[PDB]
Amino acid sequence: MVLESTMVCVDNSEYMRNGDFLPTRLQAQQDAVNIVCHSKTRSNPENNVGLITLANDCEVLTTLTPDTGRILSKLHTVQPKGKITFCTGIRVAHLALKHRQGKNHKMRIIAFVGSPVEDNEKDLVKLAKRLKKEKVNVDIINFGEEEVNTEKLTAFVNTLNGKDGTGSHLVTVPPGPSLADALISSPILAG
Amino acid sequence: RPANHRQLTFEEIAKSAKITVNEVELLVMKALSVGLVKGSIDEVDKRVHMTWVQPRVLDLQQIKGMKDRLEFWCTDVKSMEMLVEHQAHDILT
Amino acid sequence: LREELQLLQEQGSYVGEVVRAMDKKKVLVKVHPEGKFVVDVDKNIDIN
Amino acid sequence: AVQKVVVHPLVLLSVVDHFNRIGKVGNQKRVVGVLLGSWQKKVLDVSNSFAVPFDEDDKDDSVWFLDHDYLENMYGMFKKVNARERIVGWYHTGPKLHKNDIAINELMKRYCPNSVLVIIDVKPKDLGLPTEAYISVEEVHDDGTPTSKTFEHVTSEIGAEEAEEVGVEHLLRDIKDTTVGTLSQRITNQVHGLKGLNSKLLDIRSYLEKVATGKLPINHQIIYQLQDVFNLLPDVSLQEFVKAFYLKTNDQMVVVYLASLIRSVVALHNLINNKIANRDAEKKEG
Amino acid sequence: NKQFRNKVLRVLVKIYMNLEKPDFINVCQCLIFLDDPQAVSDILEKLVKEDNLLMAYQICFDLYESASQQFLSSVIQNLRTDQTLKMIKILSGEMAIELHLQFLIRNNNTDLMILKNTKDAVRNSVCHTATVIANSFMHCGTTSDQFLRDNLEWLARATNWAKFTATASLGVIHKGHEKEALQLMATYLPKDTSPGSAYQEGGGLYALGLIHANHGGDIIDYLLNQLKNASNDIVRHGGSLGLGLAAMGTARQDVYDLLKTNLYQDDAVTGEAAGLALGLVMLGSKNAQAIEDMVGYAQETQHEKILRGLAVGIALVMYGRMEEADALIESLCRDKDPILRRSGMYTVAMAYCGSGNNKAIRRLLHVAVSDVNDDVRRAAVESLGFILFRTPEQCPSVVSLLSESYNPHVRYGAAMALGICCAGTGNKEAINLLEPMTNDPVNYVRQGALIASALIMIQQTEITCPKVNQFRQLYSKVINDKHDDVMAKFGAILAQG
Amino acid sequence: AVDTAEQVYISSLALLKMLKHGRAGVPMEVMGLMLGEFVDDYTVRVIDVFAMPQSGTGVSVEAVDPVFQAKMLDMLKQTGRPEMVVGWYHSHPGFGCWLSGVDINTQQSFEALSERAVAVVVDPIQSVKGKVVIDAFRLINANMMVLGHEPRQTTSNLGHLNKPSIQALIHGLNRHYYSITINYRKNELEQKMLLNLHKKSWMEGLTLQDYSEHCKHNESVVKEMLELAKNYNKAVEEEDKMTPEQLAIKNVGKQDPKRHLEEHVDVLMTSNIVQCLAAMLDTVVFK
Ligand SMILES: [Zn+2]
Repeated sequence: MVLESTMVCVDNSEYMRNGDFLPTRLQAQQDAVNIVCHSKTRSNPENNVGLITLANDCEVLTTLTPDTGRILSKLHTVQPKGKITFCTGIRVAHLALKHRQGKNHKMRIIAFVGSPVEDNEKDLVKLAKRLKKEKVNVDIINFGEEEVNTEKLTAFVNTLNGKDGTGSHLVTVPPGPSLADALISSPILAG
Repeated sequence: RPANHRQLTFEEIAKSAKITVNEVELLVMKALSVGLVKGSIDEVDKRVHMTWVQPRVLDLQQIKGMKDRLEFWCTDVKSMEMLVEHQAHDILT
Repeated sequence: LREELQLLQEQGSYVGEVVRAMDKKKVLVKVHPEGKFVVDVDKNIDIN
Repeated sequence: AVQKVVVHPLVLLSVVDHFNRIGKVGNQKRVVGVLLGSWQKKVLDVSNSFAVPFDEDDKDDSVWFLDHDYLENMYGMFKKVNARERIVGWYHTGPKLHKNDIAINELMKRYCPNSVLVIIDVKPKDLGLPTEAYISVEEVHDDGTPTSKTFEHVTSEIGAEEAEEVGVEHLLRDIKDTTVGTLSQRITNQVHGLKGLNSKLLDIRSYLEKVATGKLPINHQIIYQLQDVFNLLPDVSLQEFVKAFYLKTNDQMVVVYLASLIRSVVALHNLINNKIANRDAEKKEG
Repeated sequence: NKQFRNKVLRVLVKIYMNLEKPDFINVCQCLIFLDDPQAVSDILEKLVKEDNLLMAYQICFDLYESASQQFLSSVIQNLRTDQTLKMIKILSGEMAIELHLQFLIRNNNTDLMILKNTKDAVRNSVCHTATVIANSFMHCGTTSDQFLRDNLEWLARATNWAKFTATASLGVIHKGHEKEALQLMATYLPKDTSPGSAYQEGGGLYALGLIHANHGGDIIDYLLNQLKNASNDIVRHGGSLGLGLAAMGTARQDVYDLLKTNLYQDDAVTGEAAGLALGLVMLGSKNAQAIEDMVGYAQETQHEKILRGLAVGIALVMYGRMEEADALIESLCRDKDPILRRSGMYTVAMAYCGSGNNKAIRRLLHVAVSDVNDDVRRAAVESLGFILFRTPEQCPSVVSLLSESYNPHVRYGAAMALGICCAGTGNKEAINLLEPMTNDPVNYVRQGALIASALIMIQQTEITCPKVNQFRQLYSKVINDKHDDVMAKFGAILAQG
Repeated sequence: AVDTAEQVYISSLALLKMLKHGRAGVPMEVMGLMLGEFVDDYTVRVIDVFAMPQSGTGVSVEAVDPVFQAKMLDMLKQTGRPEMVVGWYHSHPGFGCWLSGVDINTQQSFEALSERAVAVVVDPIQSVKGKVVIDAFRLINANMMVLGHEPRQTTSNLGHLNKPSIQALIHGLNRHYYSITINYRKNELEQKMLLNLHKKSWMEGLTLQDYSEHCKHNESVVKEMLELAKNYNKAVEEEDKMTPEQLAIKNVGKQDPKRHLEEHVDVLMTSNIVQCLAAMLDTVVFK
């Protein structure tokens, strides 16, 4: 199977507590963690997946482990109130990826951005060239309400990698009512 | 005062505090109860012997003179102690 | 001192009484607090 | 709370040999591990420890993580083999703690009620007894600010018990032992004196440098009171300090009087007996 | 000091040239004292200009015998720029080897009975080198060896380094005989038949190096090619020793290079190999990059044998330097490395050899006092035999108590000091102090007492000192006595050699 | 097959875990394992030492837990250096640290798996300070009864290892077993700092505090022990003045001296602490 370590990032920003995604984004992104942890389980047994809180202070409560049980426990009562912070959210998972015992696993990060961010374009392009030097491939899936047809995030994924690098894909929520399972139905079949 | 020379007199307290000589007892001994000084009072000449002190503030150009009081302690110990083992450095080997 | 202080624990030491000697060079001696043993030369002092 | 800690040479080496572990691969940052303490009483003792791989980004200088599975099952390993050993905190090689080291203790406060972090030093240079000890405590402030944690310094001492004494006491093979009464006290007069000179010198150099550069502020949460404590005692005579002078002279009387007494006794015995056995050996042989 | 010494000496040989009666013993004294490369070329060019043949034969052999190899390289360099073949014969010293060979085969006096009494002992420990090195001494240069014929099962007992020493004695007894030494060993040649004894084939080139020491020939490159061929590092052990010992004192260049890329093969037992080899080729050269690379390779290496080989290596490069080497001696002695301190002990010994100056005994004897390591302290008290050998009489007096010390290491190295210093003398005082040494309870101090007591009695018969036969019977006694230690009895048969 | 003189390069961390794992089990004998790397036959190194948990079966070949070895080596894989296991060790705090019947019963298993597997024993009891103590053991091959049992070559470390000859019951194991040499490799910087670490005892705690604590007491209640020392003056020297007269009666030395020598000279060395540290007051009090 493919060798890599996937680090899932839940969105704890205060804008993620609304029930627009049925029944609530808390359970919606919980099912999103359910489908990414079960797919990586069906993908390779050697994949270890932790969680990271992006907004406010960034702390990983569950050390990187192949078992998602403790991750599912932290999905409940997470108290996702705070202001979204982007620039640190990728690097905090990058440090968790440098603590891996085995060096044969590729560095992989999946994050959810459900809130408008104040991150400047200079900061995301500095992280883009930094990830170019660090080879890390990040697959982001945009939830929630944000700038219509997100650009700085799309340009972030574009300028993140190149040639090929097969790759970083960005999935933005369509402007219409839908279930969270329908939003994650596309990435699970094809990245 | 640079002092100590921590023994004062009744004339110093009674003139500064402009209080009668009978109330300087209550005066200085209440400060003993406050805790700012532990000193004792010599009532023969009516002198007041202070002990220790209560540190409150201080000031600029005091960190400099503090380096003077320090560096003097530095060259004191350095000189004398380097003289001590200067004598016995031979016999050690 | 330390060497004899190292020698003497792992074994101890005692005093025997010879009740007989052997043609094989051994000697009949008692461990007095306990039952007897029979041991051999002991090449400095001979049997005779 | 925690007053003083006893740091054995075993835990210090357990950090430094791990500084060889990740030091051969380098590069930056510091060696961080989990500290195994032993609490018999208010005085804290340390016996064993274990180190965990740790990395800290600078970007993001506030990002830190440890491996909890390593802390969990190895604690299950060391508690198994030794039931007296438990984790009292963590440690790092410093040399000076960055502001991010607080949250590490705040994470492991679930393991131990009070986690004491021990800064250590892998390369001995200055000024004295190595490492350091900081206990996690909330002192708030006299300024009534929202409660913040500034770790209080815990005095650290080096000690051992039995076998840990055996190993190092044979491993010295360096300087005379002690020797009691001659070189011992006077070399300590050099070290404690001179290292006390450059201590306060460089520390008073920081006193003026912090006022010159670095404000705010550092003046004066404690500057005004601490510096006045320096101005507590100048402290010279007159008067009673003059009485202590010749009283101290009266104190040296007895001891030096006894010195002359030992001189007479040592000279009497040795000289008489030696000349006896000398003149006798010469007159009998010659 | 040598400052004004040679300046006073240089004019005295000139006033002997101005004197009516020429005398070659004074120019012989300056040849071995002033020791400058151009002067020997000047005096001998005056001999060729004088058309001198008969009486120059003396001073010419004193030049070969008593002068350094580079001194011979200097005089042949300026001379060659009958007598032309004569100077080649006298500087190569081949006639001295052939007459020495004929002297050893005709006049040989040996006793096989003692060799048989040590043979049939057949003790499995430490005896491997014992008998072969002892009979290789007494029989040196005979080429007649019957040893493998008379002792067989003892040699069949040989294993590991035993076959190294076994074929190494082949070169000790064949010492000299430069011509046929290569082809006469074809049966004992360093095979390399690969049932691997490979310390065997390493010791074979070691034997070829013992004969080819000092002067030499194309056999040096014959061992060099075999160092670049066959296996490793087993060849380098005695092979590189053969390469370095044959180039000893010749200041060979390429050997320093090809031994650097050979030094980088990263093994342990070969550490002493390249160390002694590089130290012998650079002897007296007091070079710079050689010691710099030897002290630069001692860090990343994990072996202590490369430290000891390079210890004697950087010690052997400096010989007779006196105060010139003290700049490095200060760094070697001040360092906390005991092996490097022992390196400075052999370095200060070879530099102060022949001189009784007290500047050496300052630090040499200081580290012989306050140091906590007995081995380097032993090598510290052994240098008394190297530096003070010109005045052996005072050593038994100053080292008198120093043989009473509690540790046997100081008593051992001091016994070796008194043995090698007074060896050239018939002094009975050293034999008197060595009498309690063989009575000491420790084993190897008795062993060193046996070797040193054989060093004081060298060539000296019973009429010299009464203890000759007393010690001779004491040697066969302790080796034929199984109750004695094998260590202490190793120096017995060694003393017989 | 080929046998040569062996040397064990040890790390100070190994010896620390040795005596630490042995001290925590006193009197009961514990069981550890040796960790390191095999470079060659004539040299060997132990770069790490870890301890095995104590079980109910006691010290036995079954006491080694396989799932503990799998998880430890996994914890060593996430550790900087995951070196392979080499051999075993067990402490013997209660006696002279000799191999028992179970020690060889696990030795044929450790020699089965691992080629060498050197057995090491350590005890705190023998010396409190100035001896290596510990021990060394290696099982000789019983299949070598054909050939000779007496290697090695380069007897240097061998003949020096045998001494003292280590008693009788220990060298009673010299049949079927043999010891191995141990040297301390530097690593001088850590050895020097850890040297000063225990020197904090007799020197001072911080190299400042303890003799500034000698500036704390500083004659203080230290004249009370001078009063007991001057009571030792009166006591010992009132019977010291009876000695030289008796020497004139018995004519003369009974060998002797009573010693009854030195002593209070050291009290006068504390008087050197009196004069020095009190002379510091002129520096302390003035500026
Ligand atoms: Zn056992």
